[PDB]
Amino acid sequence: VMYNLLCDNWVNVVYLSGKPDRISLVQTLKDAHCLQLAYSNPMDRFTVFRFLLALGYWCFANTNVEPEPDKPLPVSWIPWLEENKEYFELFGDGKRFFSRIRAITDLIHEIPTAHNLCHFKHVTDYIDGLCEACCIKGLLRLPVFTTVGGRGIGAGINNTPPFYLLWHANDLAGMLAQNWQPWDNMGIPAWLGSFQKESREVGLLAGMTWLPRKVYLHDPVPGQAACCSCGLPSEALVYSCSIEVEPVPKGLEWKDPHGVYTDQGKSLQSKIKLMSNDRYTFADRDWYSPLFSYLHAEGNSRQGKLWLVGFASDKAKSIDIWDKIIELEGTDTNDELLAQLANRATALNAMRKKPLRGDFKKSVGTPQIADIIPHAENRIAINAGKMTENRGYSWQDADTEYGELLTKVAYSLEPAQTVDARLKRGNFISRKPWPIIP
Amino acid sequence: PPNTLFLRLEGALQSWGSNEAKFALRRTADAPTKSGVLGLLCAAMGIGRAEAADSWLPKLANLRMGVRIDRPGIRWWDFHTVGAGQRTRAETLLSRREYLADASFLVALQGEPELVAKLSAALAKPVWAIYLGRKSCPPSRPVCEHPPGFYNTLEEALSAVPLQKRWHNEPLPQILPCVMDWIPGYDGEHAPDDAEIHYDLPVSFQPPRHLPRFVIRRELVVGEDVQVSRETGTSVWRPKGTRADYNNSEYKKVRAERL
Amino acid sequence: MLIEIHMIQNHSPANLNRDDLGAPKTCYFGGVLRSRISSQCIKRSIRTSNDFKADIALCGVEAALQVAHAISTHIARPEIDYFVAADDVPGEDAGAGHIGESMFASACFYKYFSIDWEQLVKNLKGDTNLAAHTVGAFLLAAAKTNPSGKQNSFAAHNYPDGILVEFKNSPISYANAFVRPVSVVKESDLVEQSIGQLSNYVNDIRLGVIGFWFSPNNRYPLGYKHSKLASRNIGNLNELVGAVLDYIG
Amino acid sequence: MLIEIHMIQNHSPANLNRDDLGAPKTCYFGGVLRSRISSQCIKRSIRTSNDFKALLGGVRTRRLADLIQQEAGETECWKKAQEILNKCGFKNTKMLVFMSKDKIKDLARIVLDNSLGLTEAAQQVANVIAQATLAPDIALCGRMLEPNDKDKDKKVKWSNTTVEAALQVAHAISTHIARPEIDYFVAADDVPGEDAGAGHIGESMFASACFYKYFSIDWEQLVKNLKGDTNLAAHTVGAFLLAAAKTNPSGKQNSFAAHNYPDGILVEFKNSPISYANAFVRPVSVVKESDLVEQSIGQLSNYVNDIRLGYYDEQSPVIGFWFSPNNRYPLGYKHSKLASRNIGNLNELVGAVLDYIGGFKWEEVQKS
Ligand SMILES: [Mg+2]
Repeated sequence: VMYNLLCDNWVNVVYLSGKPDRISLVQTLKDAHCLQLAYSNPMDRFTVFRFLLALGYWCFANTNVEPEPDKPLPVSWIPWLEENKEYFELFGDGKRFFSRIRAITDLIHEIPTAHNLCHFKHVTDYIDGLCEACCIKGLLRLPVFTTVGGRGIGAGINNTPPFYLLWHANDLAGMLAQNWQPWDNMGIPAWLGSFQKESREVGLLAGMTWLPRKVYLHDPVPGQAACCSCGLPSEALVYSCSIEVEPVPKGLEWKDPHGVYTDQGKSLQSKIKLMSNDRYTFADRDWYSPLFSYLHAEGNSRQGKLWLVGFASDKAKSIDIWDKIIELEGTDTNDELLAQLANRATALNAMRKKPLRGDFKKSVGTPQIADIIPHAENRIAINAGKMTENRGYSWQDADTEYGELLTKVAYSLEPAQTVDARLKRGNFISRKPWPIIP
Repeated sequence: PPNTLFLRLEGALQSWGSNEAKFALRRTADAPTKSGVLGLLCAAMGIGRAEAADSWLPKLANLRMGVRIDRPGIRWWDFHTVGAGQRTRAETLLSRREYLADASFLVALQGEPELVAKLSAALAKPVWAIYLGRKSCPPSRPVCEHPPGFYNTLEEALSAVPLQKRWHNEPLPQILPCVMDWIPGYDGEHAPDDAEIHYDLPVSFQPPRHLPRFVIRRELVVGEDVQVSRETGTSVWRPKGTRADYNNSEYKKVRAERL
Repeated sequence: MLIEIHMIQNHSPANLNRDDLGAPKTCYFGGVLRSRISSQCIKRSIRTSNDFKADIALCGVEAALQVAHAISTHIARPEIDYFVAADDVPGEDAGAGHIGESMFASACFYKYFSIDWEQLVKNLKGDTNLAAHTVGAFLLAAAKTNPSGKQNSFAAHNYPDGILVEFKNSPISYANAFVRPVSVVKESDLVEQSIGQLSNYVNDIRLGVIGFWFSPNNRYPLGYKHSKLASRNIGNLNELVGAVLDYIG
Repeated sequence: MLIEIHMIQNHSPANLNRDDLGAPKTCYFGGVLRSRISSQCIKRSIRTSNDFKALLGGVRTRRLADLIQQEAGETECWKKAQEILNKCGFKNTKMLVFMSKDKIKDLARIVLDNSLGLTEAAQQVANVIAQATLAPDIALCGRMLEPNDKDKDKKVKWSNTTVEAALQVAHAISTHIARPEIDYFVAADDVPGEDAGAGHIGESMFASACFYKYFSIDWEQLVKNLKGDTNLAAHTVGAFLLAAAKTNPSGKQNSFAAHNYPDGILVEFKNSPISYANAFVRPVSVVKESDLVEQSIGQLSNYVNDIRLGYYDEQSPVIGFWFSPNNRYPLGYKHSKLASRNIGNLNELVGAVLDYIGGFKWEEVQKS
């Protein structure tokens, strides 16, 4: 069948007038000022906006017009995007958008795949259908959210999917305009043919559209008749995908505009585990972690609404996904306080690991402290950017909300009306997470 | 004329799921979602599965609503270990669930009295084992409480219902947060720049496909329209026994009988 | 028509449900921390053993059960332990084991069940009187085998004391009786005080069906009046089973 | 088929069990403080009892190489043994390992000394450890074994070490409010001095309580882990009955010689066990007449009444027993005349319970 990105509807978006449709590319950049990205998966929204931003950088490299504020996208991009109809095609003889055969369910990471189990979460590979729109917006998560496949299967342009810090706005034109910071290098984006390796530091549009995995896909003698896994009832759907591995060559000095990088060069991953081990305590979404490398290295303090995406993954297991729209105006920064804020997980685990009495090092401590940490984190984190900018919200007054749940936990823990039990309850109350300078 | 029924959501545990749950971390939101009370609605009619997608979700999808927080319950996490192939092999699957504990709510459902009249005889008598949005979370209060009536505005309906109290010396939230939908006062109105998007709008049911919606924060202090209710109902047993009766009129006469 | 097995269950000191770090699980209700066993744990304990199998239409049309988390009638009291595994071969010093710490809690619980009319008839399996037979098994099979847990070191299989079965069709848990956690006064038991709280809640809500009440040798009456708040202060094993059997059909 | 053994023991002022700080163990049963004796202490004291010596055949040691080196007059094999053990899976001198004593002694000695290999030597040592199930104390208390996966070899495997415990000892719950008592002791300096003071002023806590002790035998499990034989099973059941009625926890008995004996035995045969903890949810407060033992037995018999009528199991009745010595302490003082076989001995109840177990006698079985 014939498919095209510029013609057929692919992105689910709400309207500022209040009606969510499915529209194609031409309507969403020709209107571009009455809509917002509306995806159930948050990093999926991030991938689609990344695709739009790379498209905007391509249009800026061709026609050379910047996006002015409070005004929709310039009309000089449709006579650059209208003449190429062989470009964004999926099926047929020609260049495609972005032996070994795996299930198509592993492309969309939320849907379980052929694990080492006889059963999955009520899914089964090569059986459940999936529509064109979700396949296509799952291919946008290849260059930016590709994980390790057992240390023999390579990752994307980063060894692990890094934390992504990014500016959010009420408008799609506002989203594109607020994230327009370019660099002098051009690159070679994947919607061209075979990219030229040339020298290192390949550029920006090359790394925005990097291909860690080849995708070919295959279509049998027609297909299905209704949806079985997506939810939107569509026509005859696809069956399976094809995948291979490109080993990313060594070197390739490349810094991500939205990525958060450790000082040693490795990518910074989200730090959420469902196990409270000897060194971790499950708290919440870790918006606190990726603040050192984005408020000191790239972008820094700036005006505009800030958005944070965390997709934790250990080796080849996808464990969660979330989002956080945080507040930011750009009123400078304190290095040390934001350094403490850059890892509260160590402080929270150190507070959890304290036992009722004693000095053993790997005793589990108080396990009901770990059961009140998530609500306290949710209560602290609603004005997370207010805590970030250090106006009137600090570490020393953020733990004041911890007191009530801790009083009632201490009521459970010391159920005696004695002087001694009241004293241990009060000493239990004084517990709060102490900051750490790493 | 009664255009609104005030759903009463209250139990030891409850959860209406948020959007950030595909993997083993399953989470909730600090409000009963639209499809967290419409699922209760569909169970209250006694149907489910794929029947709710047609003529039951679009039958009220054109209808605005508002929710009220009587007390903000705290978020609790329960350990949950699925045994997989154990009561495949003995590899134990792992998970963690989010539970909203000791939270009472009040949802509105406004616009017309025929559907509310059909709905009033749906909360108490017709059931399909209704719960608080989670299958293992029981509603501790009669859901058919707060009888219907005419109150034309969203705030008037949401604030014109008495507010309960469990014991006498109990702390009470002086500000009641209100979650309201978007009202298009004129065609072409754009949403205010504080209205967060919530993704609770189903267009099908199984498997879940969703639409987003606009949610406007609103506030309510007690006193102007909402007020405390009569409590009574002594929750203190202390087994009863009378004492110290010399004579009312029936000890003088009853002493002589056995004399 | 709906079956509400409101059940009290005291427990001798033993840990039954364990979290990541081994503590008894806890819930939040009434502005206090109370002990908890997970509904999945007790629901699997209702399965996975043959004494109850004497039922796959009821814990799988999906399944037919609403089992609540075991809300304690009082505040949680988690205790801790200290074990030493001996060396038993004479070395240069004494003591050898893991020298770890365990932890346990003794609590009196409550739960609520729900089996509707069509939720039991369309359960069916193969009969129409099965919609009474399986329920009749259930009303005392729910109080047949305490789950599992660290029973080989903390042996606790205390049978329940006071059992309610209601035929009210409106699904309401009586957990609001335990809004105030149960305190102890010297002249009454903890289970007796909890049952008085349940009785005091029972005399309410009827202002705005019956009460089928179980007390073994009627040691626990639902109200110390001739105006009994259940009017069925009886109960002996399968007498209640057969009475529910001919209450349903 | 499983056997319940219940006791009600009153004890002299004693400290049979302590926590890290030295306090007697306490549990919050029924909303009040109850004195507790740990189940593991009772299991250990019954293991080390003076009548289990014909059946004491389990060892819980980390010094396995020391056990090998003891039974070798001149052939020093203690570094070779140590490295064999260190690549067995234990990583150090090791962790705690449960096995039979004589079996590991002789046949680990013969399988270790031969200079035939070093890798397969560790593999066969591990197999000898894993097959060591010919001991009924392991069959009663239970044993798993988890070696490391780091300090090992990829060619060394471990068989399934599944052994289920055939005994569920409950913690001894006091039948009343716990009154923890504080003992103040000094340590006399034998030589005199200027100060005329104590060598060590110390802290000890003791508790005098009437403990509800509760055990339970899974006889079916006791023979599903002790292979097809039943002679050893009956001998172990009789040995436990004698030991539990005869031995006490070896706590501070040198300072509190509380060797008092169980003033109550309740053996009831059924397929659904019960603790009489709910017999004393109401704390036992004594009256001017009778004593704490009689009031506790009275509340226990009241509970036995409404769980033998209200919770009656007449499909499998109670074979409820006693140890009422010449009927000193009767159970049914007002109504509970359901004690079918009230006796006044201990060997008689041992023989009776092995008789309902099967065709056995007390003296013939006592030879395995
Ligand atoms: Mg789709």
